[PDB]
Amino acid sequence: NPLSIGTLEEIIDDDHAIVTSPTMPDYYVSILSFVDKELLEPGCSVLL
Amino acid sequence: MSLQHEKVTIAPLVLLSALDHYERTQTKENKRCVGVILGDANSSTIRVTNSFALPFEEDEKNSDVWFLDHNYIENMNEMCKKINAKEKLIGWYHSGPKLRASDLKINELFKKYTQNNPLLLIVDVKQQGVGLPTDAYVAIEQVKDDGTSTEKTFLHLPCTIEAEEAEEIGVEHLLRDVRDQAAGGLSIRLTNQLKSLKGLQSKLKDVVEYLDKVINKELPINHTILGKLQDVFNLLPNLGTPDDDEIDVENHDRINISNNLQKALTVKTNDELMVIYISNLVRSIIAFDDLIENKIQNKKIQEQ
Amino acid sequence: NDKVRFIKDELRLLQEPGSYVGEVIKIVSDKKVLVKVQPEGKYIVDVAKDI
Amino acid sequence: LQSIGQLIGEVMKELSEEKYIVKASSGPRYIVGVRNSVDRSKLKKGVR
Amino acid sequence: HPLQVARCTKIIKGNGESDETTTDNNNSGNSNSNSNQQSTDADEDDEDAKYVINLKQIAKFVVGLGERVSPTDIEEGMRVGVDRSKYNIELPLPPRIDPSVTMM
Amino acid sequence: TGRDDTKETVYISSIALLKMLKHGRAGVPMEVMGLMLGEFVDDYTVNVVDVFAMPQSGTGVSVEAVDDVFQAKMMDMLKQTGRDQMVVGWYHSHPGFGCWLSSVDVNTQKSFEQLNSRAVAVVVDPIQSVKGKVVIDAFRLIDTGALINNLEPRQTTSNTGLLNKANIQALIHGLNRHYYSLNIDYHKTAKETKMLMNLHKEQWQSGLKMYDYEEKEESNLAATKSMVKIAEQYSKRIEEEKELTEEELKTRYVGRQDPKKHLSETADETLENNIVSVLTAGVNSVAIK
Amino acid sequence: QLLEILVTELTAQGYDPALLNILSGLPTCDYYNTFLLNNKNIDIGLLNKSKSSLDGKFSLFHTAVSVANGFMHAGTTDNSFIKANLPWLGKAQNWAKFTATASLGVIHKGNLLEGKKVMAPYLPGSRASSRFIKGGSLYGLGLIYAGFGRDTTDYLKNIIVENSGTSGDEDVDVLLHGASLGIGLAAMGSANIEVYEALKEVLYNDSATSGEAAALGMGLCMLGTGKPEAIHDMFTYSQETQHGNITRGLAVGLALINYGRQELADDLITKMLASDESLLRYGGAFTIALAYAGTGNNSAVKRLLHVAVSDSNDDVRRAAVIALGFVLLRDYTTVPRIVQLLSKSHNAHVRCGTAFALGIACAGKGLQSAIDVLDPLTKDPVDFVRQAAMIALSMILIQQTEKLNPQVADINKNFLSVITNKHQEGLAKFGACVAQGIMNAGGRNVTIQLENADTGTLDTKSVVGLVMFSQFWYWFPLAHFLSLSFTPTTVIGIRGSDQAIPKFQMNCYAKEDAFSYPRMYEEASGK
Amino acid sequence: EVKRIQSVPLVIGQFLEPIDQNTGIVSSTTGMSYVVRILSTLDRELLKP
Repeated sequence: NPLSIGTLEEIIDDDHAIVTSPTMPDYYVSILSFVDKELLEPGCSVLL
Repeated sequence: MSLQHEKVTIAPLVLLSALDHYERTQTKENKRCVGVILGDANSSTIRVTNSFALPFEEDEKNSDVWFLDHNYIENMNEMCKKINAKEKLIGWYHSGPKLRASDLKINELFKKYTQNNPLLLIVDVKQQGVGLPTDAYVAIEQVKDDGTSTEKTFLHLPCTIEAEEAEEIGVEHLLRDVRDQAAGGLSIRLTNQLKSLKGLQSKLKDVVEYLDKVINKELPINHTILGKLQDVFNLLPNLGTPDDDEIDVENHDRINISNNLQKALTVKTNDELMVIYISNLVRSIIAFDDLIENKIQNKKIQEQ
Repeated sequence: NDKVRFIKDELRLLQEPGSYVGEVIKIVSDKKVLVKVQPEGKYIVDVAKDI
Repeated sequence: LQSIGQLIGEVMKELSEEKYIVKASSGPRYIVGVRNSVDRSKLKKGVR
Repeated sequence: HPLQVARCTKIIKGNGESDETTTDNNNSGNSNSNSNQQSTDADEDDEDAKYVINLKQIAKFVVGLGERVSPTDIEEGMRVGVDRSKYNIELPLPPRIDPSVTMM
Repeated sequence: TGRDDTKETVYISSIALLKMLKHGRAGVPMEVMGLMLGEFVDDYTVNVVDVFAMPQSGTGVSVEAVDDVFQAKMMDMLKQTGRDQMVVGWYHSHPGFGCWLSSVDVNTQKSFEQLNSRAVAVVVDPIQSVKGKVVIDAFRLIDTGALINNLEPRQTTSNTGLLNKANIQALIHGLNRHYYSLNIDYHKTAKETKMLMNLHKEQWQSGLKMYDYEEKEESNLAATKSMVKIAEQYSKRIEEEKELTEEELKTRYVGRQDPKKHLSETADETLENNIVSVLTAGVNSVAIK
Repeated sequence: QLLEILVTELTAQGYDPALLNILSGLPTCDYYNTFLLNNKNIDIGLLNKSKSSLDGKFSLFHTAVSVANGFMHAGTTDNSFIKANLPWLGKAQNWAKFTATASLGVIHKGNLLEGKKVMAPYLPGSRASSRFIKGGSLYGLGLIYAGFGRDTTDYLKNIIVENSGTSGDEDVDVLLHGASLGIGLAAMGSANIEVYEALKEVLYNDSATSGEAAALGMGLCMLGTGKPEAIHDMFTYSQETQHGNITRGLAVGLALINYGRQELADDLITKMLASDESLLRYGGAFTIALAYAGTGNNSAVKRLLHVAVSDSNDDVRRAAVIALGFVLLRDYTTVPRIVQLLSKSHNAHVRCGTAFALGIACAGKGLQSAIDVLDPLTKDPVDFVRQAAMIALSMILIQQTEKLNPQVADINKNFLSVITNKHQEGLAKFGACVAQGIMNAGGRNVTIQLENADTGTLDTKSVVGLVMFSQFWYWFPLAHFLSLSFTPTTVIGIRGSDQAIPKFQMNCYAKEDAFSYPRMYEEASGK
Repeated sequence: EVKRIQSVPLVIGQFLEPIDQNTGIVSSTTGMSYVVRILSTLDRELLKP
């Protein structure tokens, strides 16, 4: 708590992803939880 | 070289540090805690910013024997420039309260780490004085008058506690006492005014005693004291001049303004009285109503 | 007693930290709501004990 | 390293002898104090 | 994670940048040395190709060489991951989103 | 079992409080490092007697931010003056952030735990402190084994159990997975207090000291006019003021920011001031001559 | 004291062994045990809900529930606590475990024959795991045999000289904290000088927890002596020793010694409030309390009132208020007038001590006026104000039916409500649980009697109960001393010819159901 | 105590509107729109605009 809105720009094939936040920075993040990269697709809004 | 030490501001860090340091060596019974003081020097205002102990011994059999470790002073310098380069050796604290002549010779030593004359900061740790928890003196070398030689001597130069801003925050935190002298309300300053008269009076009593011992017990005439006393007699208020008379007129001018203010409050205080009696007036009626209203309540239970 | 107590209670509110201000865009299914915090970005955040 | 940098603004408006509206370069407008060291004869509006 | 993402905007060589400036002149120090000709006061600094990155809040920093890759792999116009606050390349990122786009 | 694992009452002396504030405020906007020297007694009492500041580090606070040359030398100097104590903890600042340990600071606590397992980590903000009670909190690690198997709480027994806490943020996350916070207890004697109260002999000399009388007349002048102008403001208050509900009158006739209260304060400051001025003058007359 | 010297004189005159046995105290214990044994009302449903809310995974929660239920089942040996709370007792750790072993010493109180036997498998030399269990049994023994057994004292004295040659080990310190409290109780009012010397060694180690325990244990024994050797030793040793847990205990310990000394303690009191240690001014407040207790003195009321307001420490304020109701014990109806100002206060600690003060003062019998005062304090948003008010309420209105006085009805539901909710704070939760334990103690047939009304004279034991009870913030298990202040209230017919209890019936002009037991606190299967 | 917070250093903001007498809504010059508590015995007879 709290959870920041994100956006999924792309998936990197090693269980990672490139995401772009509503804050000016962008970030290299890990894919975690019950939501996988198979269950995600690029351009979808995601909880970080 | 400079003879500039006219004002000595003390951070409260220095007085509590000297209190600790005496007790971390455990000196007693006219053994002393001699350590360094750091700050800024070569300047009209000295700010005494910091204090540290040094290795030091004090012999009671001869006062010209003490120990001091020189290598300690050189090693402490290296370290303190890294923390803060605005800190440098400016002289030495001495536990006191008794100033001695052998202390002039310790003084010479400290004149080899600082360009200015070293400041010897007497900090009483025994807390015998109710005022002066700092007295400051600086060794200067001068031809003394009255056929007297060149003497090396410790002259008093003004000091006051003023605190740094960064220090302040903690001073506020640790003072949680009501403060008998703080300069507060009417009350606080009537306590002060009395305290102030007994302060001065005792200070005046030392002057009397001193003077007697010069011609009784043949103390050395120190003509500096005596010069100051000529001006004491020369700044005496003299009555019957138009100045004193204007001052008595001014006491009425001031009491005049006090009188108008006192009336103005008498109206506020009476305003408060009026306003309560209105409330009580209403309340008489509200309490009366309860008695009627019961009947109305009782009747319902019976019906329903 | 009333007066001294109040002057201290308002000081206590200052010392404890700021607040912000959002508007609820939608309700989400963990008992949190999607807020758009008006001067910054969105934050998904838990209900109160009164709300 | 022990002297440390300082911040620039400009006196945006005089509030008091001992209070000034400055506009910081970093960002926010501030009310600041006047040091013993800086004299108020030097201070005025629009000076750096 | 998080490595804040930056990108190389300049290859400034580490022996051409003049990190030392006591005996070294700004134009270059030796081009393959910076303070290996100084061992009279013991200070060590060489490195090869330190890069200037540009953060996405638009702040520029001289950052480390790769600490989990060789610097050969890091190039001009290549995105990179740098620490939260310690700003030093750990992992490179591909040079943009260019693959697949071009190939269509 | 094993360790008691109840969080210490940290007793910071007056010297150690002021010293920390001194090194922190000079150093802003930067972090500061330092080691805390004291004595540990009982099973939950640490007395932090003194501190020393570790020079400013070029990488900031980290696990390399103690150089062993300074450290060894510094403690060696305390040993030559008998001021020696044992490292019982460490202090560090965040200059712009309230009290908590970042990832690096917790990892530093893991190192200090090795040396003494009751160690404290104290976080001092130098500028956010205006009281000087505030933004100083101490932390001490609770065992790792304790965390896993849910035997983590055991800090609420053997203390007062009065706790003082705020913030979720980093602070709270730090707490759950690692450390436990407890307030800073201040120890002093009446010799340190006594030194503070005095501020020379010019404290009391000033009570006799009388200002320019040019100033007194000016202050009294301003105040006279002020009371007329606020009496008129008060006249508006009693213009009628008999309509219903007290709250609607307060807003309407400006009973909020009351003119009656304002008159009262103005009068009293002036009345009492002139009381002291007449008294000190009269004191002066009789005393000198 | 008065009993002991009278037994010796009558055996030496020559007297019948019935009267002699009576004074020794064996029959009185036995009659009141039988009363508990016969009329007790267990509520299992309180235990299981109490348990559930206030899990034993949390150390502060473990403490509240343990104390509550110890009072709940008090005075008779019982299996209700042990069986119900069997996985929950195993859930303890650290000093919550110590509390839990000593919770059995409340439960098992009296039953004199069975007394050694019941604590036996938990003793040293029968226990070999948990130092907390080894320490809390000796304190549990001490409570059972409090003010009774002169046999018991010797066992504990053997342990004490065993364990005060060792201080270097943590085990030895926890173990000797429970011996040292136990012996004080067991020899309470004995004024025996041998007990003093044994525990002076315990004080002298500079142990964290056995030093506080020893300070309290020595004053219980030298209760009301005003011996000047004791008066010198403990005061001096507080300057010397700068461990704050020991210093606190010596101060309360001195308050104990100088009970009923009046203005011959006026000299000791001066020095305690003139101290610069916050510990000594706190214990100065109970020095006035106990010296002038139940007795009108001008010095006493005026000085506490001054101390409460003026001081620049917050603990010392809190304490002086609790002290005020001890001075104004007999005049228990005048306490709400004075402390209205202190309820209204801006100071949290002032307010905390106000609730405790009514608590104690009006403890002895119902006083509605007090309740009217404490109703705002219940709902106060300071947490420890809540904790203090929740507790106090139940002591004033002790073991009266929810029907007899409606105010009891509200007060019970308010303690329950707090326990159901989990958004409530830990301090609030402590007080609620504990207070419910104070309501429902002893099978519901026990009251707190501040004085015995056949003579109208103060009971020595009870006064000393409440001082330790009140102090629990700084050392959680001292709640247990409340045992001494509860007394079963009952008429017991006795044969003057066989010394056995007859059954027969009496006329009592009464209502039919007003003075019956309260109803139950269980319902969760209705869902 | 309050007098110190009252005094410098300060950051300027801009009063918007009240939302309650003792909590108002402002926007700071740092760029952050904050709900903020209002200290009492401030002129609330000019604060409202």
